[PDB]
Amino acid sequence: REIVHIQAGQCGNQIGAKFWEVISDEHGIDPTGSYHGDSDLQLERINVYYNEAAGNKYVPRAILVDLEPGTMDSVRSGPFGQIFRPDNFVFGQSGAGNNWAKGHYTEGAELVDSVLDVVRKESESCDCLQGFQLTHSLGGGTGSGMGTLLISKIREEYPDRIMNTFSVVPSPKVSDTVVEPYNATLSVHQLVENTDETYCIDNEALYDICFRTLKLTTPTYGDLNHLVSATMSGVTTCLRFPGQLNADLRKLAVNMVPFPRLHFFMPGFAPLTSRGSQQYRALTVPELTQQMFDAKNMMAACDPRHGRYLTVAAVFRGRMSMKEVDEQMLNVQNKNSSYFVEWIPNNVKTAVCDIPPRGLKMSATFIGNSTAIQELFKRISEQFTAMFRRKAFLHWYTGEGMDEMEFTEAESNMNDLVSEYQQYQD
Amino acid sequence: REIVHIQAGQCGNQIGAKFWEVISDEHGIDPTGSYHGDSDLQLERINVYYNEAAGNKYVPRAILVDLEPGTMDSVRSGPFGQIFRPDNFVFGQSGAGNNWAKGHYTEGAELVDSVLDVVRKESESCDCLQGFQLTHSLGGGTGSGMGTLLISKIREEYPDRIMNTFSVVPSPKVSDTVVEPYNATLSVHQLVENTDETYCIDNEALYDICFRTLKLTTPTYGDLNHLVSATMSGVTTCLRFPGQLNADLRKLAVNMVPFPRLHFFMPGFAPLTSRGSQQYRALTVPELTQQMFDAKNMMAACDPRHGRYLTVAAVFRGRMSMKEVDEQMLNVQNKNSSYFVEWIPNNVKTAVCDIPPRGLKMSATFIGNSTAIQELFKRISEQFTAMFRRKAFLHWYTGEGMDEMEFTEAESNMNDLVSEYQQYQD
Amino acid sequence: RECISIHVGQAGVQIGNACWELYCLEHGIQPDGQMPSFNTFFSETGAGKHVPRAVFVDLEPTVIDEVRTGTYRQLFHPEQLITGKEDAANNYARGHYTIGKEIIDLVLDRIRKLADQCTGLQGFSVFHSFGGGTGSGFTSLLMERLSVDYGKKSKLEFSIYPAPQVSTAVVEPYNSILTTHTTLEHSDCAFMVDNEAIYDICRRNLDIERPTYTNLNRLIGQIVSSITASLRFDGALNVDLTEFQTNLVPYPRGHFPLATYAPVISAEKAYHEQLSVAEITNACFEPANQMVKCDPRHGKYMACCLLYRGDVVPKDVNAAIATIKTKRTIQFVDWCPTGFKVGINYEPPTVVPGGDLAKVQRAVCMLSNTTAIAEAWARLDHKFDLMYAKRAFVHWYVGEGMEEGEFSEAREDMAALEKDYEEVGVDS
Amino acid sequence: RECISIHVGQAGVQIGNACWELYCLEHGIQPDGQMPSFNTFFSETGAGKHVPRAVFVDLEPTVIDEVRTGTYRQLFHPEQLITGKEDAANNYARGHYTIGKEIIDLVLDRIRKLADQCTGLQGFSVFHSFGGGTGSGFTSLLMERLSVDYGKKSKLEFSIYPAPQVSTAVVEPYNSILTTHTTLEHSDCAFMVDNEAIYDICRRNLDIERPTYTNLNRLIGQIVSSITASLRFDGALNVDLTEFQTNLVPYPRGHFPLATYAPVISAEKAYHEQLSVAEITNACFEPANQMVKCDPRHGKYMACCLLYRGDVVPKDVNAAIATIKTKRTIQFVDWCPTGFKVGINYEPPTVVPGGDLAKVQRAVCMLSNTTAIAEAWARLDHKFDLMYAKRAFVHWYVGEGMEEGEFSEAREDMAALEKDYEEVGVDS
Ligand SMILES: Nc1nc2c(ncn2[C@@H]2O[C@H](COP(=O)(O)OP(=O)(O)OP(=O)(O)O)[C@@H](O)[C@H]2O)c(=O)[nH]1
Ligand SMILES: Nc1nc2c(ncn2[C@@H]2O[C@H](COP(=O)(O)OP(=O)(O)OP(=O)(O)O)[C@@H](O)[C@H]2O)c(=O)[nH]1
Ligand SMILES: Nc1nc2c(ncn2[C@@H]2O[C@H](COP(=O)(O)OP(=O)(O)O)[C@@H](O)[C@H]2O)c(=O)[nH]1
Ligand SMILES: Nc1nc2c(ncn2[C@@H]2O[C@H](COP(=O)(O)OP(=O)(O)O)[C@@H](O)[C@H]2O)c(=O)[nH]1
Ligand SMILES: [Mg+2]
Ligand SMILES: [Mg+2]
Repeated sequence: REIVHIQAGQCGNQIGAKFWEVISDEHGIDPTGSYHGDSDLQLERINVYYNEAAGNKYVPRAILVDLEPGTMDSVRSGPFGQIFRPDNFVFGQSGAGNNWAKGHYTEGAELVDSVLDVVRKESESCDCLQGFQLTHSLGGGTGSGMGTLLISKIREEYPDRIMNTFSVVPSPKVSDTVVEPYNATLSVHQLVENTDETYCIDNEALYDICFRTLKLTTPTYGDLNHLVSATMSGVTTCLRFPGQLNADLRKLAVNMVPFPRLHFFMPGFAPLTSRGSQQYRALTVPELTQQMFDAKNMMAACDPRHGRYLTVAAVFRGRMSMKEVDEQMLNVQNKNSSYFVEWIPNNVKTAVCDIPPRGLKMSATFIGNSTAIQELFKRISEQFTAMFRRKAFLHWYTGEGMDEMEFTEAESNMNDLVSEYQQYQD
Repeated sequence: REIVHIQAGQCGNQIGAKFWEVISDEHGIDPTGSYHGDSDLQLERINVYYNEAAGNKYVPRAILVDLEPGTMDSVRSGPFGQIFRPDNFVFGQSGAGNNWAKGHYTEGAELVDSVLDVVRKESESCDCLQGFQLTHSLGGGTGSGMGTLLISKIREEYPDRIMNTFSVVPSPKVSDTVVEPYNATLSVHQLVENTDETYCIDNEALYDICFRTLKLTTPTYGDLNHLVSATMSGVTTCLRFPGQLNADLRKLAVNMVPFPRLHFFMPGFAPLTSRGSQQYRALTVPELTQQMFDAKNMMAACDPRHGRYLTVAAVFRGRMSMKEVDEQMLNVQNKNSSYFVEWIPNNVKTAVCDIPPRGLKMSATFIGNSTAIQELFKRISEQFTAMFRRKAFLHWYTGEGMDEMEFTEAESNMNDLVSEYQQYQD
Repeated sequence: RECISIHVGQAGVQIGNACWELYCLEHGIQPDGQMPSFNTFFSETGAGKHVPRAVFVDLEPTVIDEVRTGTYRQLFHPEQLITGKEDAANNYARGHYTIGKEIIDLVLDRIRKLADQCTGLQGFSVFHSFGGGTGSGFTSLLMERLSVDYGKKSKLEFSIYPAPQVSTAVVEPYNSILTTHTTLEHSDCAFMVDNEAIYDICRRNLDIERPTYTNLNRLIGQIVSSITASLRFDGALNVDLTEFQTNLVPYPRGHFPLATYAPVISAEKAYHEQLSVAEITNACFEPANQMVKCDPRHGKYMACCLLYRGDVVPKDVNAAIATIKTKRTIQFVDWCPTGFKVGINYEPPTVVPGGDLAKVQRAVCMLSNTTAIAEAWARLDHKFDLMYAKRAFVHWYVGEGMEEGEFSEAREDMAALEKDYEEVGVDS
Repeated sequence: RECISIHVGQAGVQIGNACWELYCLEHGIQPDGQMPSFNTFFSETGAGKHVPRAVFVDLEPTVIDEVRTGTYRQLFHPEQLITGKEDAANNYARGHYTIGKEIIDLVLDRIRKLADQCTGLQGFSVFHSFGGGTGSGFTSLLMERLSVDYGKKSKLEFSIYPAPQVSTAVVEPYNSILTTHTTLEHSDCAFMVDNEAIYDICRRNLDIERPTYTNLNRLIGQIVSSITASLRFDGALNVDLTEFQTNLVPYPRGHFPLATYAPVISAEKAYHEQLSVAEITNACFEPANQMVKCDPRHGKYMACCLLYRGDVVPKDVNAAIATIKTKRTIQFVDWCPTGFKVGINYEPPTVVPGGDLAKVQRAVCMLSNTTAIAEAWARLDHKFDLMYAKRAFVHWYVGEGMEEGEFSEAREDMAALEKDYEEVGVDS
């Protein structure tokens, strides 16, 4: 029944800053820590993410990890940085510098032991864990590097808990680190087989949505990470709150994974349009389904109609009829039958929660597992190869002891995921 | 039913300064000597540590001993130095200089006769003694040197009373006297077989706790000795006050000593965390047990999970359920079964008092007897040997007549305790 | 999270003067150290005075005396101000060996003292010039020791690139060739700028036909602050110095990223013109704002790092990057994908009161490693060769114990370096 | 809890002048003895005047007359001020024997009078110099008697270590060799400092190129006060003088702990710089603050004692110790574990009004016994040897009754002492 969340890397720490904000919004918990809500449900299932400390203080069940105090400090300095206890800030001193080898292989490795100890302390604080969630970037040093290391140890300690992670996937246009594909390649090599599932977030796609449908001209990462948190929070609240359908994360995982190795997801979100049009929108189930199916409302820079859909999850929040939902999902399946895989009859699955997100009447979360995902892997693998041949920045990595044959195997493994998507693309 | 306490050495005198302060806090006794409390219990069992002198004055049943008036004076100068009667200040003139030989063997020996006379006067003032307690440093001249001498004579006079002592054990990093291990070695040689039990306090560990969990950056010895007094006072109050379990010091001693020679203890204490987190803490029995088991909350620089646990005492203060306590202790036994010794079924014993320490809702004192203790002895013995071969400062000691063969036997005896811990480590 | 600045030689110190002045301007630090308010660079006293963690070395009293008599004399700790009595004479042979080697032990002990004051030494950076006696001579001597003691710390060097047309030091080629030999192998990264190129910037973007070094160093200070003050301040993407090294150095040789900075605009030029992030970055890929006289279009890019100040939205940056990747003529080496480091600080760009540059609301610094650098080495190759073939001025080094073979060797090391650039240019 | 200071010779007395001045500064004692407020050193009169329990001996009227005409002439009791008419002439033969032996009985009776004034004599300490006639001659004479009468009391000696380069006394080797012979065997511990080393401290840490003895003795006074005033004052760890002996003397030979003191900082150097306990103790293990010209890195440590003033938290001390034990290059002799005495007084460090040292909030004194001391003896060995081989100046001793065999013997005793250091150096 409970979940532990660990954030890492500057990305992960800033995403989590919005995530937790939202969760407390959902439950009426004040930036200082106490509960000042107003709904029974708000406290009722609070356990999944909060420990109530003496005084009616709620402690977010999460660990903030970094290798630079300053980022942690900036998190702590805002509202909701006060709700986190000092003991959840685990950090070192001297960066990682966006270096996998430092993060995973060497220096960051050193910190992980202290992180894990706190993890253990929290695992004991829970009655019964459902699972763990981690937030991070695929091409980052602590985000992926150190984060991955941690994941391999947590999974080891808890094989029976859900291990998932959401991660920022290097967008085709904006890479920061020259070896960002290298770090990503290494994380695939480690993560894929050490996780139950991973979500693919593309900032470029997010920037398109924010202007494309939301028509906004000023977003920052906090605004885009709001959208990210909308999908993350969407998933777990249902599990928390009363609904109609089947509201268990593990069951979601079961329904979305047809094969042990292909567990990559494309998140999307509805409704998600500018205020101008809000006066011209109608709120129906087909309306949400139109926004959910549309590739432009995906947060991943993929194109599901290019690939084939293996699995689709449609999560609904708010009062909807069962009939309408059933029929519209069927219609989707029918009309987009050319994209769905024939091996899975009725490949579109649903989940329904009766609690709407604060401020909306209804909402829906799109989760997909298509073959289209392989295109991201292909882009990375290719870029990787070029760098691999030149050893760009690999003296930094090999200087910290990372061996090229390990990287070679990592490359293969990327290619293996692509070939397996092809194996089920048919 | 009553206890007499004797403090010696600069350490012992300053620790006692905090100890007695706390005891009077517990009972509402003013720094000047009169009772101004407000609870029935506060006076009810006051007898164990105070004599009520005419005028509703309470005299702490303790003797302050030193060989330098100035330390005694500084004690006397503060609050609660006025509560002690002049007759409890027994001191000479000219130090000891942290020299065992002077303390025990020669000069300090001279003072002991006057100390003992006062001891006798107090033993008569009591109705029925339960025992005696002494506070001192293991590597100090009057602390251990003279103090030990006194102990051997008190034990002689009262075989049937509890003889225990708490002592500062030379920390690996901060020794003051070059021959501090020598003094300690000699005190083992004398103390172990002339005491019922001794507690092992490491200042280094204490300094770690104060910053590690308490997050403090200014402590002094008075702040660390506060923590020491918390454990000392924790033990005797239960004996004093109404509880649920079995509140007798001798019974504690019986339950914690499986073998005539292995009576060394590792004190620990819960709850013991910074104020920040106090808004994020929950107060439950498992919470206290988590803090109690954790080696970092031990006041001894040992590691109980390195050694094996022979005996564990868990003392609780405040209202707790019996069930919860029983279950959590069982759980501890279960989960840490790899550290417990198989010869003792249900090696974790409890004691429960219903009176919380002033200002807290609940608290717990951890007392353990592990094999890990032997590591401290090993460190000392080794250091000793090196010095022994060189006779460092032994001209001071041999100059006062201490013979090297006595020291040789002392070395053996240290090694004997280690071998016996090995004999029961298995 | 701390670092040390090292100022060797006039160039190093006078640039440093501008740098520390700017750091004072960044926080409102008074000349006496009183700051009412960046402890990564500064060490605090109980008076609230902060000491810049830096070492000033000059083997001639004069420049340090200039510091000692200026306003910042109260700021600097007397032990930070280290001076000898005699000079290197433009000559590595004395700077690295005969003279500077005598005082260096003191210097190192002051450094070590500061290293002990550091709690989390991230690293350090050294300011000097490629041609001078202490500027390059002594400098490499220092690296020889610092790379032992601080082997795992950042070793970033900043040096003035010898102007191809004007140089006051006739044996500068010889000095620089010797430094190559010894710095390549010890340092992690060396950055450089060309005062001649800067003059062109001053006259074209600032519209100033009278630049002095005190102007020139303000501009340098801008660039440095972007990577020193603002990288410790808050942003979206807070990039560290170690991260810089980890994102800028691709090979174990050195590498030499060159600076480019846009905006460099006079107050009047700022009027009537609106810069965006993208427009500023467009300027960053123009030869015209290249701080070294070396043609960006000649070579191929290997590395590139863009660091942002003030009003920068990643959204805009992303679009800008897309266009520089695809619109420009920027050729790049195969080895590299375009992973250009983007540092994004919210910390606004700062301007020196009484300076030449206009107040800007956003700013971008660019570091880049281009293959055109081999041409710079080619320049040195021939200049060295000419002198060395005639053996002009050789007695000024030989008399201090230098070997002719050594000089040949150093040239050859440079040739090898050029060859490695050749290698990189070959795409693969 | 009382003690006696003994000042023999100019060096002893002039240092004493600084010492008693400092004790007056410690409590606000007026020149006439009026104190408005440390009775371990002082004896009280019904007027509230306190008399410093000390004896001043000079065989030449002049220095004592200097006392007698200064401000502290009212402080000292006329009987404490003992003077002869003629000097020892730099010569043990007269100082210990021919001349000083005549007055010593008086001197002893004044000492005994004060010993009778003491109620709990803890002990005493003697201030002198290793080279002079009364400074070392008379001094050892005194020890010969004091060790009988006060055999169980502290016998700590403090002496000026003969500078290897400058000495005004041509037969100083001879004097010092004779003292070795007689002091080793009688005294408990002798401490020493080198005025040359001190000059280096004055010029490097105080920035003073004009030290006089009146400066030099202020610095000595600082060190002495740390162990004399502050050890009687309150602290965390109140360490006595007997405790000092019991914690500093490892063998029955003598031993000779050397002084080191950090902070020694000019007012300007104190600005802009924050010392911690740990930083001060770092300075204490630097050769640079070593008060004797003898290299700490040469020998091995046997003993070490650190005494703390003012704002010192044991917590910090512990951390500092950990690093000096493990970080430093301090080699130590097997015999010893690192039980370094930590004295921790709350009593703040004090500064002489009009002095050179900066007001500090905390301070650390270090005593240390290193094997490098044998080199100091080696210096004496050859200096003695040279003179003795030629028999230069020998008639100035022979005419007073000295024996040549005796001189050889004394050298041999020194050689034995060196050999024992050799022994200690051999680890075992
Ligand atoms: N940007 C800039 N360049 C400078 C400055 N001062 C000197 N330079 C350049 O650096 C080189 C001069 O080095 P010098 O001043 O001769 O020597 P040094 O390196 O200080 O050391 P010595 O030769 O021993 O005096 C020339 O190429 C100058 O153009 C300055 O303040 N700013
Ligand atoms: N630190 C310090 N050293 C001093 C002082 N006065 C003298 N000395 C040193 O002590 C030695 C001088 O001893 P003298 O003054 O010649 O003789 P004395 O020991 O007073 O006795 P006589 O030879 O009989 O006059 C030299 O090594 C001086 O450098 C002083 O005030 N302070
Ligand atoms: N959505 C999103 N992406 C971020 C944020 N911060 C950094 N990123 C992305 O993360 C990558 C850089 O890795 P970074 O987080 O700096 O690595 P690390 O900090 O060394 O672990 C780039 O692709 C950025 O676009 C953020 O707050 N939100
Ligand atoms: N916890 C603690 N330890 C102390 C105190 N005072 C001295 N110590 C320790 O005691 C040892 C020194 O012995 P000391 O008490 O001076 O001996 P004595 O005074 O001659 O009997 C060192 O290991 C100190 O850390 C104190 O007030 N509290
Ligand atoms: Mg110059
Ligand atoms: Mg004289």
